[PDB]
Amino acid sequence: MRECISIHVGQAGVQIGNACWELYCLEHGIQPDGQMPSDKTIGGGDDSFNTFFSETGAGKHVPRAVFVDLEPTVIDEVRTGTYRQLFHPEQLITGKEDAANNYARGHYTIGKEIIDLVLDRIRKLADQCTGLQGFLVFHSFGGGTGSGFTSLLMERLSVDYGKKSKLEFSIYPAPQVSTAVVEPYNSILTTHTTLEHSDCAFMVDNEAIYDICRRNLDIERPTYTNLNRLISQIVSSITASLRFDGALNVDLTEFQTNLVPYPRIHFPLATYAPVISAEKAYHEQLSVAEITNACFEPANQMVKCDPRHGKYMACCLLYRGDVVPKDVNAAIATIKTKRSIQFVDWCPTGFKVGINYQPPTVVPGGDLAKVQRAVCMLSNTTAIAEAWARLDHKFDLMYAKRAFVHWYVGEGMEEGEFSEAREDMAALEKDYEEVGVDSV
Amino acid sequence: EAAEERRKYQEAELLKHLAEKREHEREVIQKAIEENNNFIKMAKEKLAQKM
Amino acid sequence: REIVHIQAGQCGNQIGAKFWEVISDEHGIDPTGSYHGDSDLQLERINVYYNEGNKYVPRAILVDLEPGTMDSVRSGPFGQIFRPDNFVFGQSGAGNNWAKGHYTEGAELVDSVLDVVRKESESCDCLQGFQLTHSLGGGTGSGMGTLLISKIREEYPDRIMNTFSVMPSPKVSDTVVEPYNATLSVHQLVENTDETYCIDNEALYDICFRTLKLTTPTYGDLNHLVSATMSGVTTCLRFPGQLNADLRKLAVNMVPFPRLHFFMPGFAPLTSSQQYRALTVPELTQQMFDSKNMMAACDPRHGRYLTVAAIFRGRMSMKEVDEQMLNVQNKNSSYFVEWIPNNVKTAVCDIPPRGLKMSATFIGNSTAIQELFKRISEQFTAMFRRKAFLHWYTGEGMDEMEFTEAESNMNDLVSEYQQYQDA
Ligand SMILES: COc1cc([C@@H]2c3cc4c(cc3[C@H](Sc3nnc[nH]3)[C@@H]3COC(=O)[C@H]23)OCO4)cc(OC)c1OC
Ligand SMILES: COc1cc([C@@H]2c3cc4c(cc3[C@H](Sc3nnc[nH]3)[C@@H]3COC(=O)[C@H]23)OCO4)cc(OC)c1OC
Ligand SMILES: Nc1nc2c(ncn2[C@@H]2O[C@H](COP(=O)(O)OP(=O)(O)OP(=O)(O)O)[C@@H](O)[C@H]2O)c(=O)[nH]1
Ligand SMILES: Nc1nc2c(ncn2[C@@H]2O[C@H](COP(=O)(O)OP(=O)(O)O)[C@@H](O)[C@H]2O)c(=O)[nH]1
Ligand SMILES: [Ca+2]
Ligand SMILES: [Mg+2]
Ligand SMILES: [Mg+2]
Ligand code: NA
Ligand code: NA
Repeated sequence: MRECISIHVGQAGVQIGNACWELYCLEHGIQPDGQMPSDKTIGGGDDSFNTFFSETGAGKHVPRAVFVDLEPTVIDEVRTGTYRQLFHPEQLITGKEDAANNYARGHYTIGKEIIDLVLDRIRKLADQCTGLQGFLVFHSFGGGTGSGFTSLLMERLSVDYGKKSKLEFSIYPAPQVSTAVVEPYNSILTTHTTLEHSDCAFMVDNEAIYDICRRNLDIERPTYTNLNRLISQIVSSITASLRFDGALNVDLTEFQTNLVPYPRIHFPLATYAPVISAEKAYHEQLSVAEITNACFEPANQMVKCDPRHGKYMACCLLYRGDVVPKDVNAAIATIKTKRSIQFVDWCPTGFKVGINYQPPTVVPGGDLAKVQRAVCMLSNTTAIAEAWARLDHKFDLMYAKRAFVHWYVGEGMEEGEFSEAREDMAALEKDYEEVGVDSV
Repeated sequence: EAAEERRKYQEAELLKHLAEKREHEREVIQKAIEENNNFIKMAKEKLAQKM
Repeated sequence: REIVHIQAGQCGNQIGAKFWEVISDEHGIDPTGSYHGDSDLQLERINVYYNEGNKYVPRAILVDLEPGTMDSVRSGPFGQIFRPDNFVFGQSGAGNNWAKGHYTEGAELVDSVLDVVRKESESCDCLQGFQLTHSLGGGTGSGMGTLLISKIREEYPDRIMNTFSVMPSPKVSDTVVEPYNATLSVHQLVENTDETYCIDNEALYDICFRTLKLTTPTYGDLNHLVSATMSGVTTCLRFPGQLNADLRKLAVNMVPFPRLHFFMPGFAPLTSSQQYRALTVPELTQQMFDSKNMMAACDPRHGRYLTVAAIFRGRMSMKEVDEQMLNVQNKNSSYFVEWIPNNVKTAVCDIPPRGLKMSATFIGNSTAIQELFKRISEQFTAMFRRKAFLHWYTGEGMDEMEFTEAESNMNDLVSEYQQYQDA
């Protein structure tokens, strides 16, 4: 009951999926062969972690997940990697030819060859659920598969599962971490196409994560492994309420009520703390007040933007570990007298708090320090439109010359789809302006 | 008997009001069904047309 | 004269289960349903709330659209005592959404509940009516609960409907949509209940923080107040004495105009216990009527009492109670209406609650309750003028028109209460 199925699309989605499922296993005490010695109900159960793991009669705990990519070499590393035994071979789906950084090939030319198979595997997972809650979809904006195949998959999921909820973790492109020149095109195309099909989308700016790794973990040039371990901690914070329970636990769906005031305004800003090296964590205990304070520092955002220059329509604090509400309330009282926290005039100004007691874990031999308490803030701020403005500007620069547009037309697309997608982004930006304006 | 009949008239008005509530309840849920189905049909047709 | 108790949603079942723990103790019923008490006032009217191997079973129906909280009741101290077939629950939940409780998720489950209601009502020698516990801020208690009330009225139109309705407050809030759910629910209650005890989470929080000096109040703290109130407010229904009250006499005597049936309870002494100094009758009467002791965040001095019913519990001077009760009216005659003579009545019961040698409980029909509906109306309007968060409801089939009509009906209610504050 309340199962969530995760779908990992393209290289970014798959590699982040590797990191996330490894972290889940460590948090839950599941070994790489899928055995979970603490779990006394063999082959089934209704425990909180069963929202994310099914069980075989042989004691294996299997991610409710599908990994899909149009080339094989990233999923092959899952097939041969440390956690190969976690997954049934049928959950890992690959084609032979990727989308060549081209939305059109991911959505149409190549993607249409494998979409029916992907949907048949997802159906196989859904059929094992007694009360499917929805989907979590992991993908980049910029790749041909992450943009184009994900939009196709989302459109098909709406047809096959109705209004069943679909949440995204979307990797927003940054020049620092490698990136095709056409990624602004792919980003706008997939954002426009998926907008009506997604209920809530957590954007993750690769530049934000890159900066956090360089600045807080003192890593000179972070790798994908560095970025994805940090990303998995944010994902884990956000899904922890689904996977654990406790008296102070608040379900992600309750936060979602507060975070989405209009269907299209569904892009929360995530901030996480604390991110600290082993050397600095040793002999330093970060208190509740300390980590809370860190959420309001822009350097700790998942997306680069300035909330001081927008307005809030919601603020949610997801705590894990050694945290009691008394310390939370005090920390928030302090924050509210020292920070620029301006809400829109049509929404209440309370912070919604949840506490998950299970403490955070880290991957042994990684760079993140193990801490006793952490927090992820989810806010809905009009400032997140700065991220769309930045992407729309790069789009416009190229599109006014039609640079690279022939690679999409060659695959059957029309310029009409470009201007329609760009107009939808313009209306999105205007939506964010309108909701921040004071009421008459 | 005239007072009894007045009680009966008032109960009948009441049950008639509650009957109007039940039909509104029916209209709301069939409206939700109709809109979910029209979403699915719209999405299916746009996808087919664009492919 | 049997009462059928229904508890719906998370809040409903939590304050519901506390109510049964408290009164089961007062009547000497242990968690396993066997009576092991020491007095016979305990069993004389036991059948008002319990059915009868000489074990007693609460005439209680437990309803929720998700199984969580009712798993918690079944594991709690008195969980063994409820009739297992009277647990009626779904799996989907209501997502803090009135529309889901009232129109989609709840509609699926409501007929099962009415089958259990019907069975309980058939084993009734003479059914007084119904008592429902729920909040107005969520989805199941609010949306499905008012749907139940409507279906119950249609099947038992000549029986009394009584609710303990927990009103939401930004000071103790789960979601931003609470004003929407509460406004939609108040409309249902104005039409389909005969008596509603307004239990205001803002007042309970204030009382826990200021008076009880609990700086981090939990729902457990709030529910300690609600439990004490529910016990005191039902005393004359459950115990024999001078005045044997029932739900219909309650309504005839406290409700001068059919829509103004929303009561402010009050209680004394307020406790989080920890104190052994029993209060003098003067002190009970003083605190009970103090604003700082009322479970709805309304200033009675901002309005007028239409009717008041007070009950004193424990052993104490009947003569001193009458003297202090008469003192409070004769000293603040301005806060009682002139056009309802002798509108304050007082009862006594020898059997005190638990941990208290004497207590006082107050039922008031005060025009100051309009402040609570104004507060909600303001919060409702702040979002609704921008149609904020409405898609959660239109996605379930609802139209904006229904919100407009609910806003209108609640403002009418506020107006009607003000009409009689100036009479
Ligand atoms: C085979 O030779 C190369 C090709 C590219 C080239 C390539 C060439 C480019 C370019 C981008 C990109 C993209 S980069 C990308 N990273 N993630 C997604 N896409 C892609 C990637 O793979 C590629 O092959 C593309 O911008 C201007 O010139 C790049 C090269 O080095 C930088 C290689 O130099 C020999
Ligand atoms: C539900 O508990 C109570 C109810 C009443 C209540 C009740 C409530 C009233 C009221 C009168 C009356 C009358 S009193 C009466 N005595 N003989 C005939 N009628 C009646 C009797 O039965 C009732 O139920 C009525 O005036 C204003 O508010 C009163 C209470 O205490 C005074 C009780 O506890 C506070
Ligand atoms: N954070 C993070 N970003 C990644 C990772 N892998 C790729 N990216 C980013 O994703 C974008 C490129 O998309 P990919 O996922 O690699 O491409 P794809 O989905 O496989 O699409 P095609 O190869 O064109 O078929 C660029 O912005 C990359 O920086 C990763 O492991 N972690
Ligand atoms: N006093 C009190 N209020 C509660 C309790 N639980 C929830 N609430 C309030 O009830 C409203 C939320 O409704 P809830 O009962 O949880 O939702 P439901 O299960 O869909 O009916 C909010 O206003 C909460 O503050 C409780 O145990 N005691
Ligand atoms: Ca140090
Ligand atoms: Mg690729
Ligand atoms: Mg709740
Ligand atoms: Na199990
Ligand atoms: Na259903």
